[PDB]
Amino acid sequence: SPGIWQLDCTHLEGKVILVAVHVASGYIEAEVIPAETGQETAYFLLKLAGRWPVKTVHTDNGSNFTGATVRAACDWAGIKQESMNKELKKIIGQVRDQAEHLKTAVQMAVFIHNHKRGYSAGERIVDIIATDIQ
Amino acid sequence: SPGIWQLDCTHLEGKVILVAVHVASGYIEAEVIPAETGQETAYFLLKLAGRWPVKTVHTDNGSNFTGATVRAACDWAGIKQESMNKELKKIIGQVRDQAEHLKTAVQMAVFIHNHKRKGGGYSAGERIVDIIATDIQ
Amino acid sequence: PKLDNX
Amino acid sequence: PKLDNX
Ligand SMILES: [Cl-]
Ligand SMILES: [Cl-]
Repeated sequence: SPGIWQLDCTHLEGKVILVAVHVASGYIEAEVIPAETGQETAYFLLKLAGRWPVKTVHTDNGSNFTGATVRAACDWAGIKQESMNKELKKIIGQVRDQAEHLKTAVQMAVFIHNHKRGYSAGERIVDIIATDIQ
Repeated sequence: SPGIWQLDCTHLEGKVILVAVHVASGYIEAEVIPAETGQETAYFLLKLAGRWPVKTVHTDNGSNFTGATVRAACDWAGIKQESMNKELKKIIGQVRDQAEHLKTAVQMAVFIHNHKRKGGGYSAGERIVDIIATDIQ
Repeated sequence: PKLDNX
Repeated sequence: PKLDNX
């Protein structure tokens, strides 16, 4: 379904990366965050929710979901609560030497991931959601 | 034209917000960044470029663009180098007391802005997907 | 007491 | 000397 995302965490260099995958397309949004906390997770989700039509997020249900802040953001945004780390890490390691900071390498990897082509993930997600709009 | 974004800056509470507007749709991506520097601008652009098919960004051509870093991101990403600042600020001021941190109010405001339905009107979020989908197929 | 904190 | 710095 077009509204369903899966949110996982992954770790590299002592840092936390959140990875949101649009399940129908394989499109990702990922960022380094300072700590795997409810607050930073809720911020990342609120951002995602403003950019795509996110109806359900499947998470790992761990410590950063037991408190208030993710649930407050999902409530506000109208999101219901309920491979990829490996591929992203692979891409990250291919570009890693190009950037000083891990966060830059992560976004290069997201760019690669989403634009690599006979559609890319970025094309898939817009075609899936546009088809949904009717 | 589906690839064309406009990047501006706007300021509130002593903090810097970058606003990228997809010109054809009015969809926005915006975030508080810690300083209006080439590096933070280039990071914000590289993020945007990974999420949408960004062909051309129009910027204000100020200080954070005269250096190396934005140009390096744009080259890499294959990007060629408001009422909206005012609207976004208006929305931010309506949600501002709901959040302790400005950055949260910004992302609520982006959500509001992008999902608001101005009628069977479309939201900015639906407009951008429909414009890019049409361009792809 | 706010969305993100308290 | 990197994309984001130096
Ligand atoms: Cl997580
Ligand atoms: Cl700027």
